[PDB]
Amino acid sequence: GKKSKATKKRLAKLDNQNSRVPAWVMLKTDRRNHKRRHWRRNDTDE
Amino acid sequence: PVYVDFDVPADLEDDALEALEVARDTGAVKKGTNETTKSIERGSAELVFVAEDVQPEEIVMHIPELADEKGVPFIFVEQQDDLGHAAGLEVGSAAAAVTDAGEADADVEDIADKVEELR
Amino acid sequence: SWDVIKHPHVTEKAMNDMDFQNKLQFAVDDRASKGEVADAVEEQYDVTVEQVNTQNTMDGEKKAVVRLSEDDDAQEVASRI
Amino acid sequence: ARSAYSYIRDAWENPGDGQLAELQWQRQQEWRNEGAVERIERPTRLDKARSQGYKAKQGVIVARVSVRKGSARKRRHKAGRRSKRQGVTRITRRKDIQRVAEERASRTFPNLRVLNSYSVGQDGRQKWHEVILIDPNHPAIQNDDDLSWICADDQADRVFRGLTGAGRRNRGLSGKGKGSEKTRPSLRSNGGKG
Amino acid sequence: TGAGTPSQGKKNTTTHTKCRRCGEKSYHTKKKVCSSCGFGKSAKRRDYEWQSKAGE
Amino acid sequence: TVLHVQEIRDMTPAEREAELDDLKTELLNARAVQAAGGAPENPGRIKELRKAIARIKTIQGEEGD
RNA sequence: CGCACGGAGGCGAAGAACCACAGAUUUCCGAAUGAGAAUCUCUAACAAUUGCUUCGCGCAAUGAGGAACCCCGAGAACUGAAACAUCUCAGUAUCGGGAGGAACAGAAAACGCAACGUGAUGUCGUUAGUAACCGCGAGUGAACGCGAUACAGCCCAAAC
RNA sequence: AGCUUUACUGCAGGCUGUCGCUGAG
Ligand SMILES: [Cl-]
Ligand SMILES: [Cl-]
Ligand SMILES: [K+]
Ligand SMILES: [Mg+2]
Ligand SMILES: [Mg+2]
Ligand SMILES: [Mg+2]
Ligand SMILES: [Mg+2]
Ligand SMILES: [Mg+2]
Ligand SMILES: [Mg+2]
Ligand SMILES: [Mg+2]
Ligand SMILES: [Mg+2]
Ligand SMILES: [Mg+2]
Ligand SMILES: [Mg+2]
Ligand SMILES: [Mg+2]
Ligand code: NA
Ligand code: NA
Ligand code: NA
Ligand code: NA
Ligand code: NA
Ligand code: NA
Ligand code: NA
Ligand code: NA
Ligand code: NA
Ligand code: NA
Ligand code: NA
Repeated sequence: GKKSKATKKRLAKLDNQNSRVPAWVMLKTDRRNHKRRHWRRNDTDE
Repeated sequence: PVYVDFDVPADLEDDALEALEVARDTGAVKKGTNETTKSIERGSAELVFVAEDVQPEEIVMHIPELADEKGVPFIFVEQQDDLGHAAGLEVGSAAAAVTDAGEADADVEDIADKVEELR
Repeated sequence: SWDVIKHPHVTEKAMNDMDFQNKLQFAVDDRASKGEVADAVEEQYDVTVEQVNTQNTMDGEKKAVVRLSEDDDAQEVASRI
Repeated sequence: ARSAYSYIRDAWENPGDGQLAELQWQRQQEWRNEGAVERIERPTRLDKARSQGYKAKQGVIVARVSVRKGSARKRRHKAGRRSKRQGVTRITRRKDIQRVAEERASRTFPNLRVLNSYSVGQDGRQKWHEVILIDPNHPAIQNDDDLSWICADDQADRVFRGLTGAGRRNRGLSGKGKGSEKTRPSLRSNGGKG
Repeated sequence: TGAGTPSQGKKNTTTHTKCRRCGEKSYHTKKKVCSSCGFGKSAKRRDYEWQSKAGE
Repeated sequence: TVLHVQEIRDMTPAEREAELDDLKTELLNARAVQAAGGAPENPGRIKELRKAIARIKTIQGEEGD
């Protein structure tokens, strides 16, 4: 499929939101990403 | 159109408007249908003018028959802004009336007479 | 208002283009055209831009590969920052 | 003495006789070839207009609107309906044509507000009404002691909420006593039973 | 052919997409109308009373 | 901080702009250093450069440039 | 130096943090309005409909939103009647159009305890499940008045 | 509930008279 520049920005953001919770945030909060998506198991919008 | 039963020859109309201009500067005139109407009714009317380019025609329809059942003479004019200008207004006038002319009594007379003949 | 040049894109591949093709890579605002990327660069670093190739990255930003003229040296320019 | 106006009025008490008759037979020919809403520079019924609030001044507008004659243009039911609700032919709408006319006009002039309206005849298949609208924003009106009331925010879309004169008559608000139990202060407050 | 699993295989068409107006993935790219907010069909936002219990 | 409001208003329309372009360049060179994972950072200031630029722009508006 | 207690660093007696009011900034799509478009793009823009008009988008208006409330239109069926058609559910659900902080109503072509009486309008209590309707079945159902709340009365058309 | 018909009751539709549009001899 041919993605547009806007679609691409979104897919981009989705990839980023798909990162772990930084190591330090654990310490900084005396101690989980509820939005971890998988390319196979899950399904983005559009 | 619906209230016009005779066509006033250009020349005749020119004369009439002339008399009107002097009638305003020598005697008295009423400008505006309502005022004209009250002249024909109060009898104080000598010669009344009615435009042919009036829309709605309702505004003037009554003049002809009213004037007749009052012996008051009346004449038609083509333009509406001409009768108005003649009467001395910067606007137009659907109908005006000559309340006691002035140094025109002679002309107005003949005009009234010329019209009668124009049946 | 938005500025054209965001920052230098420093990665091994970007180095090769610098040490071998006299090319500097930058992260630029995605509303920027090649011609703008060119000017902005010539103005901020005082050099002569020969050609500018762009790419809208999967990172949400636009990457520009800028080749300087033979008079200028990419390595030297880059080094001062 | 009688007013000039009084004659216009007296002539329209019988739009089928006299000059007015001949007049209508003519105008309608032109009207039948005009659009749904036609702004007109001068009221066809001066006495009525002025009587209804008209006024030869800036911000006052008039337009003639034509609406089809007859009952409701209703579609027959496409699901279960008891004999009572299976009608189509005899059903009529609860807003009279004049009120339909006022609305089509007001929609044509989004910035204006309906002041009033009056009938100007009908042929075999349609009725014409002339609607008087007002520019609530023109200073010529914001300063008129006889019309500036229409400028208040709460007079916005007054026709669509039935605040017009034809609106209030159609809402059964004419009587102040017997028979108006389900109408005043409002149809809706009375559980829609008027 | 089974209307089940075997007919699922041809489903590679795109219809509903992210909506420029409401952000929901309900913009039918073939109809150019949002099934959620009505974008493309109505200037006013799509909303019905039946989206909640009558007395609420 | 190292830069204050008065000091910004004392400047002339020409002086602020010069100070602005100055800061912008410092900011850009800081980001570039960060782009290279450069650790000689002093994080507290890349933060300042932004607030400063805000201030000079805020004052520019107030003063009429 | 947000939630957020890390690491590094920084800001604050030039009175920071923090709070109140006012102001600056305020990307793109969005009523979305130059034109097109799944938030991007293409070459000056109140698009569209209107009012005024220097008849030039020059000056203005409308659009969309909002928890319900409010006003104007369109208008079911399950159900009840131990079936069912009028009736009932109900002018309810739902749909179309629109206003405001409230709406609507409102200074009698009223009432009609019939009077030598009351005196704009909403609303509350009552009048009353009364009068009235109804396969006179099931069911449906006011008003005047009264006691209260709050009170407020005016402007045109025409005659001249 | 779907379906049928000279089941009960109605509703569209078709045909037809009448009124309006509608006027002169
Ligand atoms: Cl309105
Ligand atoms: Cl009483
Ligand atoms: K039923
Ligand atoms: Mg990654
Ligand atoms: Mg490319
Ligand atoms: Mg109420
Ligand atoms: Mg199937
Ligand atoms: Mg656009
Ligand atoms: Mg039953
Ligand atoms: Mg029974
Ligand atoms: Mg009932
Ligand atoms: Mg009563
Ligand atoms: Mg007065
Ligand atoms: Mg059955
Ligand atoms: Na997937
Ligand atoms: Na970056
Ligand atoms: Na309007
Ligand atoms: Na009723
Ligand atoms: Na803001
Ligand atoms: Na506008
Ligand atoms: Na214009
Ligand atoms: Na039963
Ligand atoms: Na049954
Ligand atoms: Na019954
Ligand atoms: Na069945």
